[PDB]
Amino acid sequence: HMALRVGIVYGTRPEAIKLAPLVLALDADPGFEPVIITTGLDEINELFGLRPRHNLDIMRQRLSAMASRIVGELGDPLLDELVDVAVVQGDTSTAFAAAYAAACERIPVAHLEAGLRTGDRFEPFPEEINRRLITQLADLHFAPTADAAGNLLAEGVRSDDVYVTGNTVIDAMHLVLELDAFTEGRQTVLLTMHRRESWGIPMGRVAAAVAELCRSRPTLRFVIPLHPNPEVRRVFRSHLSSLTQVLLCEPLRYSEFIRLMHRAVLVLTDSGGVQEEAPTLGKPVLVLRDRTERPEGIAAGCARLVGTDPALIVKEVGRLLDDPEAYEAMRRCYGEGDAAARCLEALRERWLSSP
Amino acid sequence: HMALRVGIVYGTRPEAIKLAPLVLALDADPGFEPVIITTGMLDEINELFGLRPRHNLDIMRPGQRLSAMASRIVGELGDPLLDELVDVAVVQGDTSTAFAAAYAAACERIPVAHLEAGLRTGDRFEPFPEEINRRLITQLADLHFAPTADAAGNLLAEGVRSDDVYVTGNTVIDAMHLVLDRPGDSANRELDAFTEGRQTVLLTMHRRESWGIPMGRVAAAVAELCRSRPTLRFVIPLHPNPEVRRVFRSHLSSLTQVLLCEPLRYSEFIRLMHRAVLVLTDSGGVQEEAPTLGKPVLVLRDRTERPEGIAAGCARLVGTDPALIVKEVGRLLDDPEAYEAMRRVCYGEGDAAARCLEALRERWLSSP
Amino acid sequence: HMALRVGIVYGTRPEAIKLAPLVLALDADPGFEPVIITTGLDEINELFGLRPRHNLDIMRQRLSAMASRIVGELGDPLLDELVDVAVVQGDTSTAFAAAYAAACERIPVAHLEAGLRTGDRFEPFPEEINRRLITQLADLHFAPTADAAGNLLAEGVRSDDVYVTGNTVIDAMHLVLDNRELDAFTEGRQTVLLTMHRRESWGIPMGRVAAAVAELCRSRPTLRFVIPLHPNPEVRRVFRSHLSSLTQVLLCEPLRYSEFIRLMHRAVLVLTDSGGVQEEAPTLGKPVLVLRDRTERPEGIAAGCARLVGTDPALIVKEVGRLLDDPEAYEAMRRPGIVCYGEGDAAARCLEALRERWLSSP
Amino acid sequence: HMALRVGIVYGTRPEAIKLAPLVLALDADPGFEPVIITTGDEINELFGLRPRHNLDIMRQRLSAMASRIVGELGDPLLDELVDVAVVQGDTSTAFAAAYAAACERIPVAHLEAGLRTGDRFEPFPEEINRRLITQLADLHFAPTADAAGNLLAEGVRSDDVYVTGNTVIDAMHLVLDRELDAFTEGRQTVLLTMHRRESWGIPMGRVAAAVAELCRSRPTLRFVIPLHPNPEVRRVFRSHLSSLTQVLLCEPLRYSEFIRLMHRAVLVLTDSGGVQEEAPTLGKPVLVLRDRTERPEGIAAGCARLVGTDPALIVKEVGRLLDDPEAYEAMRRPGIVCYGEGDAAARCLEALRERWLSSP
Ligand SMILES: O=c1ccn([C@@H]2O[C@H](COP(=O)(O)OP(=O)(O)O)[C@@H](O)[C@H]2O)c(=O)[nH]1
Ligand SMILES: O=c1ccn([C@@H]2O[C@H](COP(=O)(O)OP(=O)(O)O)[C@@H](O)[C@H]2O)c(=O)[nH]1
Ligand SMILES: O=c1ccn([C@@H]2O[C@H](COP(=O)(O)OP(=O)(O)O)[C@@H](O)[C@H]2O)c(=O)[nH]1
Ligand SMILES: O=c1ccn([C@@H]2O[C@H](COP(=O)(O)OP(=O)(O)O)[C@@H](O)[C@H]2O)c(=O)[nH]1
Ligand code: NA
Ligand code: NA
Ligand code: NA
Ligand code: NA
Repeated sequence: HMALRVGIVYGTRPEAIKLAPLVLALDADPGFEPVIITTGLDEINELFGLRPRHNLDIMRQRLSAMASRIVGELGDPLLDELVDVAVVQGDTSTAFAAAYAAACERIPVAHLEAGLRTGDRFEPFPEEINRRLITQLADLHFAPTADAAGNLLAEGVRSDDVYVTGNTVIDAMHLVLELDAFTEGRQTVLLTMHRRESWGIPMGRVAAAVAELCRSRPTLRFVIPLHPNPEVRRVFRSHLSSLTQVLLCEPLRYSEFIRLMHRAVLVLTDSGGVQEEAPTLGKPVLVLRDRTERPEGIAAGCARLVGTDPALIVKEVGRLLDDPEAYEAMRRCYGEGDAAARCLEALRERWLSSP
Repeated sequence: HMALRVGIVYGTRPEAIKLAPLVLALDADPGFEPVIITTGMLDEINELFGLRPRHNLDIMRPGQRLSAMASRIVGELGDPLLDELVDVAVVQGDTSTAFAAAYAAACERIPVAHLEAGLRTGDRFEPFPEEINRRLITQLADLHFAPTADAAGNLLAEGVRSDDVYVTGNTVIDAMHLVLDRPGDSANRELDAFTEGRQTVLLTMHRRESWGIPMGRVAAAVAELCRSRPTLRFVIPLHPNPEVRRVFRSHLSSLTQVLLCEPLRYSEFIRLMHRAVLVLTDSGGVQEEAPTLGKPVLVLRDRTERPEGIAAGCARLVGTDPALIVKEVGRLLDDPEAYEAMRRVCYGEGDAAARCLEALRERWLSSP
Repeated sequence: HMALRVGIVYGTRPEAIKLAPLVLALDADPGFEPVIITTGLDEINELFGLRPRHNLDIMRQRLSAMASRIVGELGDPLLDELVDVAVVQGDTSTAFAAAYAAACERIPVAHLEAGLRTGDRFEPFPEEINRRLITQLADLHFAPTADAAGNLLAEGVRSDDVYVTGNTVIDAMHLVLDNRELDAFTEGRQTVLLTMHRRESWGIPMGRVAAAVAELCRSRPTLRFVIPLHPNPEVRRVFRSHLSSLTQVLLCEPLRYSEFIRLMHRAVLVLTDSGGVQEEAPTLGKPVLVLRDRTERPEGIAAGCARLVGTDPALIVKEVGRLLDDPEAYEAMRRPGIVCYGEGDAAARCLEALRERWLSSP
Repeated sequence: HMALRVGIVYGTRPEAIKLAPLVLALDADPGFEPVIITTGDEINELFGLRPRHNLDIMRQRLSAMASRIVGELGDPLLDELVDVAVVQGDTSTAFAAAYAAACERIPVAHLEAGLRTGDRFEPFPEEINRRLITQLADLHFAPTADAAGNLLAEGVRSDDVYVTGNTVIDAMHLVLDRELDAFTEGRQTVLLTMHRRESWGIPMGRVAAAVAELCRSRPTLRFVIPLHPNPEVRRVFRSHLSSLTQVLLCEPLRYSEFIRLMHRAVLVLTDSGGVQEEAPTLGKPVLVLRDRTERPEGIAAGCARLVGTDPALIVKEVGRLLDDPEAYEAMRRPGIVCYGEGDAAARCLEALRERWLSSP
């Protein structure tokens, strides 16, 4: 019996984690077959049982060269694997270039995690322009919130093409629910920082803030899983590697990482995923950015913008550690953890029905 | 002294004609320098308007996949844009060049302006890829030169800030005016001989979705009208594709009432449109040009991105139904009341190049 | 003003000579534009004013590699030049591969010099199979004789697709009838013209023909031979090694078409395995002895203009002697009233066929 | 008679200007033949430089560029029968070309040798390039005694170091032999050039802000700003200053036009290495738009002052020089010569002749 062959295209850990619940749902349901094509991970592929049919070796590079290669070369594997529908996730240059490649072969596109907007043009670049381009290419939009759905309507998308499914990152969290020795019976702050526009001086300022807090509060601990880039590792290592209050880590497997987030007293991050995951475990989030495409957590008081100002990070972390009223004010946004299923029903409704 | 270096990227006759007025204005004004980069019939238009390309990427050929073409423009346009020290890039219309070039410009953080912005059919991926290209260019462009208020509205509906939209009108009107004051370059011996003191219908048809059977139906309609009306003449400049030429040639080449032509130089073509009693076309350009010369237009399509001419009664949808084409052409030839009902500016005054310049100056040649 | 863009594809001197009249006619008539694409000549291009738009550098080689490249690469130039119709000539692997390439792009094909058959399968190879393949690909067939038209009908071609136009090689002859040393050598002597090039005759059989020229030369001191040599070092060596000492023989480089037709006009008779020369020589009333065991030109055989002689030296000697001694046998091989292969207006008749087929509506 | 075939390798305007005097001297003297190989036309035409080969390598990752020059420059050096190669300055070309020459056992001379900031990999890769070229070169043409000292400190034998001065002074003299005049005529004109990559974005914005404040405060003051050919540099200046008719933003100027303008300027703001050498030689005070320089000679002699990208300090420092004629004359003090007399090409030739056209 005919399965809808659903192309799944990603290049990065974040995309893979958010797409994994949808791949698993597509694999479980007999009406669909997931066909994974990567542009890049093996740790996450193993954890969720993702088996790529093809790996283009494109990402290492100028944005134009990367986009050129994906547009040029993704058509063939999509045609060879007899893909009926392609799903791309998020704001990546892969999601955009893959969606354009799909459109060139008249393969309909669905967009997982659609409608997030900062409101500031080409800020960040190229993520903000990618979302707006994918938005025009996609036939179907899986919005994580009503706010996100509104942003799509404002860019001319028909209401019938938008499903508020919530975020699959919540599904993924639920599927995974020396580090213990280090955290056991201590107040532990979890920090991740990776955004390219923060590399160098601004990361130094955040590392300085962690240092000031550490000396001021001998019982305080930090765990910092480092983004796999030698420039990011060097700024943190050169600022914090001597302080035994800080445990610098290699990237953690998603299970180990979500477990650690569960034990943390609060979370400092510029991650989009962590901004969605941490509030769901009732951990206050201080966002190491000047803007966010996740204003829901800001408005609800789950999360506060803090940027890369060391004085403000120190103040804000202290406030939450000392004053339990301010702490509880940031605990009670992004879906129930059944988003994969709601995506499937949207796909079934759109491409597995007749009038 | 520092000039705003304005990149001008096109691949096709239609783009070149619409961009020519803007290139000329940029060349005349000392504050700007036009830098033409082509991705490509064109040398004729380049010569007529004095366009001198700085670079010609040899990317577009007849039998190429859309993905391969887009891939090459995205891959290769960056370097010439950087080497020529381009500050701002202008793309025109709905072409896959305009989209791929705009994306390439954006990758190098070169701001983009879109000439002829906001035209919409309202039907998704219809036609493909023109409708999706417009929507993609719309998100890439910092500045939008809309030809009408209707077009400006369509941009607002896709989330564009009002301050980024100028209603400049269509540069195709500028271009028309620049070739109507040029009778020597417009003189065509055999065309004049064929039309002089005869009722002449002008027909152009080129849209890919109409190739084969539908063009055959339109050629059948021209045949029926010709035999029924011995004094009636048709001039049909053929799109340079052998499959388009074969359908018209095989249906009409024996009728001496029909003159099948090679593509005509823009001057010769506008002159002919001026002498025509009415126009049958699926062309976007001709739908803008013909009403401006007070020629009724029958549009050989099921939809248009140009509803202004429909609403004003300048133009009527006719599709590729031979019965309806015959009826509609007859109506206009016999009944002078129906004819005058399709004549009276829908698409601007012919000063759009200048209005574009003032938008560029305002946006990228001013400081707080 | 709409011109039918007519692709002209060739790789060799023989194709170029036969296509030149058609190119000239297409250039003269305003309804058509010739678009030449070569797979290779400069001498012939200059003589007839042929100006190639593209030169693919394909022919120098295994048949499969050559065909593969033409099939692979000729489509693009045909599309770029906006060709409406492609013309190929004769039995060459270029004519076949080009016709297939044209057909892949849905470009209709016309075949110049269509329907010649030996009647023996894959003999010669690949010429005989090329003709039969081109025959199925072509929409339009310019047959040079009624016999050739019949052969096309027998392979299932519709009568309406066959025009008996005659051979353009006769047009080409007339266009060059409008050399110091050659005249000096022939002046007041009985001169035999010999050309031999067929690959299946290389080595021993050419040696036998060169032996026959030697025997005839020693036996008949007043007899002269002019032998323009095919441009291949193996062909040049067999003739040079057998005849370079005999001052009765003038071995030549390939001659410009004008010089060659002039020489054929002065010759008393012609020995050849050439298809072109078998068409040209009878038209100048020169008896032809064909250095082959078969011909695709049986019209000259039937009319007595030409006789099969093969590569048997005894028979060549006998047959050349017969014609030189006995003026009754000589006149029996001249029919200067009758034309086997057309009147020299074939280019025009091809144009009217193209106009009728692709520049009219029902 | 045998000419020493001297390879001349460059990829950029700055290298070409500094190498031009040496090429001309090599062309004039019959004992030498210059063989130009570029890795990159106005400058070539102006000085009559005729490249024998143009590798099309520079447009890109540093590793890919270096890899290509190391890989491919050997052949043209061998084909042109080069005996000795000269590289100039701190460019990745000068380094990769010098390494390529060394692989073919072609001796290397370094034009403009020994300039040091003293701060490691700052800037990158210029500072490491100088130290690598320094170990590859057999012969070092130092522009000052300070520079010669830096070479001795990195283990170079004293006999391999000639203090020749800077060829940029020669080049200036070779070009001192309409709208710009109209704009400057009878006005106090500041010349500003700024191009260093580490200053792109915010810091350039701060410098453009300083030009704006000075302009509004001093209606008679004029600025001419020839813009580095990069669209990000052009945008920051255009977006800050294009409305102020006291500022004339320019395209890159031909070397002659540029030196003429510098001659008419009252003072010079720059992060350029070349301009820091040229402007003092025309007695124009220089405010250096950087936090460090490889040219401390002008700092020490008072010809030039570090100013960085702080708008308050640029405003103060430009004002000081415009108002107080004592501070102005303190930055022209005739007597000390920081970067040579303009005869450096000749002194280079005598070093080449001495080293590779003599026998014991
Ligand atoms: O050591 C780590 C750090 C992060 N994450 C996961 O990585 C995702 C997002 O990290 P990223 O670097 O992608 O930031 P983003 O691109 O989402 O802004 C989230 O799902 C995290 O739970 C992880 O598994 N291990
Ligand atoms: O023989 C012709 C036919 C049309 N045009 C012009 O071509 C443009 C329209 O181009 P086309 O119809 O090929 O494309 P479209 O405009 O439909 O996108 C208009 O300005 C016409 O006046 C021309 O110059 N010569
Ligand atoms: O030295 C020569 C020999 C032949 N031909 C001409 O070449 C053509 C035939 O060439 P070939 O015999 O190689 O080809 P074939 O006719 O056997 O296919 C005929 O038109 C001859 O008139 C020529 O111009 N010069
Ligand atoms: O518009 C200009 C700007 C600079 N220069 C010259 O360029 C050289 C310095 O260029 P740049 O500042 O880019 O290089 P740097 O010296 O910092 O390497 C000097 O000799 C200047 O005279 C020029 O001719 N025109
Ligand atoms: Na399944
Ligand atoms: Na101008
Ligand atoms: Na002609
Ligand atoms: Na010399």
